[PDB]
Amino acid sequence: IRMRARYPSVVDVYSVEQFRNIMSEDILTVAWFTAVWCGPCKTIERPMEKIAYEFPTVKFAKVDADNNSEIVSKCRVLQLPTFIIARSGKMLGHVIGANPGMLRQKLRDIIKD
Repeated sequence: IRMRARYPSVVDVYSVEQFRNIMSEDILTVAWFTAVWCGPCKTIERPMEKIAYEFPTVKFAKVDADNNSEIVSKCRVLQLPTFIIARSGKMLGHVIGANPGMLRQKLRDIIKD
């Protein structure tokens, strides 16, 4: 289930357990690793808001790297921003760096097929 009556936008991730529960759900999900004082991360904020609006069947889970360092380590995230795509606990792909167009293309192709 997802929350009803919600503007399509990120869910903020605050714990290792919450992250596991999120990524284990049967919902196509994108974990978005980011940090406040990161230049490339800031550039893609608005593009990401548009992606969340345009893909309302996808959940976008924002993981701040400075506050969730154990999630960063579990997922072997090496640079920011990074996107990891999953559904029902299964790894479906990743996009490295400030590449929202590649993320959009990857989501389109997962949904199509």
